[PDB]
Amino acid sequence: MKAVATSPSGRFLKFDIELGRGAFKTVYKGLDTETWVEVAWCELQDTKAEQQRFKEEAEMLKGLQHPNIVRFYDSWESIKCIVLVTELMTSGTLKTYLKRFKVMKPKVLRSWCRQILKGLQFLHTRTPPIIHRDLKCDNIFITGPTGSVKIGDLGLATLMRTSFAKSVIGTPEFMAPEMYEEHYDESVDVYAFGMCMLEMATSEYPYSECQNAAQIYRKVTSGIKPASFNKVTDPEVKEIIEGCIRQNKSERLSIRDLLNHAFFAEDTGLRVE
Ligand SMILES: Nc1ncnc2c1ncn2[C@@H]1O[C@H](COP(=O)(O)OP(=O)(O)NP(=O)(O)O)[C@@H](O)[C@H]1O
Ligand SMILES: [Mg+2]
Ligand SMILES: [Mg+2]
Repeated sequence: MKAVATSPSGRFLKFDIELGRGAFKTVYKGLDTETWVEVAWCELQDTKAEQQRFKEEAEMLKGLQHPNIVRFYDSWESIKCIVLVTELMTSGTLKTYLKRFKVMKPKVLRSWCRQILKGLQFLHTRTPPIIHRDLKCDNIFITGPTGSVKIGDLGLATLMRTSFAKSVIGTPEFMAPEMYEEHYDESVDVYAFGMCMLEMATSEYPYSECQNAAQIYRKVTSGIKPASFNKVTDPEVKEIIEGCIRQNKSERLSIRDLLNHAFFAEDTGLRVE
């Protein structure tokens, strides 16, 4: 198996083995010549100010270390495309887990949600803060051993140097209504986490009844909840989801409110008043 590309630092190789393909990202099999452990050689679809901004953001993502965040090895612009090297995750995501077991056990849902919340609190407390802008169950990877989860797919993330981000990107099912207004903050990762928790409690894509991305845009910007919202059996999970997907960003719960919620700590014994 001869390698077909090499990272600029000379550390990572690319193999012509496609593992997955999405709307803008193709996952190849890569190798870390320092350790000979395989990595993920991901290739994404690509002014000078944005190019210089890109070099600084990659250097900060390159320095992140947190047990609930996939390691960001390197990234650069190639020849028309953006290469992104991260950990080759091989235990499946929370989407493949939901697509397999259909029902997620309540204790499993809370344990993984708390780790996701700790992963989001890490990005939001960086200097400058980092918005994921693409949180969903397929960007949350199960890690061995002990089955801890890490947030990955930082290809759409931004460092918050100003007060607000503007670019309208992400996955429509998980995008906050103010994202289409080109003026939003880190509250969109809470909104997407509300849809992640909705996906884990219903085991389907939110707004699956919509025909395309425009219908999702029309419903969300009108303050209409997805049809799977009223299918949530656990009232505690339903109220938390409602507290995250609120149409007004200023009314939504915060990460600290979620991390301190009495729901994510009920696995200490019986449910008592
Ligand atoms: N780091 C990774 N390690 C292993 N498999 C991965 C990794 N990242 C993505 N994949 C797989 O590759 C598939 C395609 O990647 P994906 O991230 O869906 O592309 P994308 O749609 O362009 N970006 P996204 O917005 O997250 O869907 C996913 O469904 C995963 O199964
Ligand atoms: Mg995808
Ligand atoms: Mg992904």
